[PDB]
Amino acid sequence: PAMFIVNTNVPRASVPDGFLSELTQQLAQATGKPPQYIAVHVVPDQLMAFGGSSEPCALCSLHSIGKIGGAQNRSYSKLLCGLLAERLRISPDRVYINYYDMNAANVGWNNSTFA
Amino acid sequence: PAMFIVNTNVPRASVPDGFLSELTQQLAQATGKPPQYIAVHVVPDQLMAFGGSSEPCALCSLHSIGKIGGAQNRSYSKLLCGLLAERLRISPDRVYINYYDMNAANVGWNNSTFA
Amino acid sequence: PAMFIVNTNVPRASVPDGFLSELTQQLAQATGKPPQYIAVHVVPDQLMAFGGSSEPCALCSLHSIGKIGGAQNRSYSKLLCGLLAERLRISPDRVYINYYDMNAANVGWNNSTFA
Repeated sequence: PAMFIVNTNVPRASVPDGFLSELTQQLAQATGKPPQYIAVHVVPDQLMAFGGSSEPCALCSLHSIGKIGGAQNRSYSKLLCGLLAERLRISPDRVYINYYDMNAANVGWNNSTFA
Repeated sequence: PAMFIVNTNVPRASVPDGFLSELTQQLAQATGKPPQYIAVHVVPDQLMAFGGSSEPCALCSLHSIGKIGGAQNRSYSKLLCGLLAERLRISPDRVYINYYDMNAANVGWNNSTFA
Repeated sequence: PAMFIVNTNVPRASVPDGFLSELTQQLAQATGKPPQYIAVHVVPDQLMAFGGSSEPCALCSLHSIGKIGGAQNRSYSKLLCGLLAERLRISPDRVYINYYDMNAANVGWNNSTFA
């Protein structure tokens, strides 16, 4: 299981059709998890500043049970920044992505947890 | 102290009156913390996908100073999924809840922290 | 690098001009990090309750690579609560701020991570 959130000041109208599906597919592929387990959340029109500037930016999070590590996080960032640059026109240097390796016992789903 | 956030694609109009109060009471009861210390945040109308589908779903978080564990998280999930299913018509298998056991020194409140 | 989020039920119109810039500067100063590395996100008009009440409140997070600790978090809360009280008219005792000391390998930026 893995969840990805994108918080951005880019307007809703600038989020292309298929964006959530593309994120789901690329992340399923990158983490090696079936897409059924990937959840995505996009939050446009946000009041944000990066480095004191209000030009396009994004603050993201990827919580995943496993598949988190030095090298994996580097490829995730390359993939994720490429997508935000191409799709939302956000410069890679105006993006932060926080990675969290979740313990299965700390992720609830379907009336229980993954423990 | 504990805080609970629900991010959902369910429309605002579908959130019943008293929903936040019910969450506050059930969580105070479940964690065994006075309700004065429970904070709740509900965020409807979100652009989300779960397993690649945009049917009703929810991504939630419960940050709590203590009261986090294998068995406790399982009961929290049963309680929380039951509420989302009954109140927001969200299927329990389309819900993720991330649990965080916060250190008191890492939770600020009233100009200081709980350390 | 550090990121700060404020989630509040205070209306958008009550957020003064320059609020995001002030937060950026105060946080750069407080953490001793150049402002270029500080990201800020303010989310008004939220459906929230604190202690069961819907009076003005805020649930915040400060994720920082380092500069997180018992004493530092205490000054951060004093600074942050002072700002929310003065700027948004939020009582310090109706504010929670969760502090996260992020590992550099778990923060992506500009196609890679800070590792």
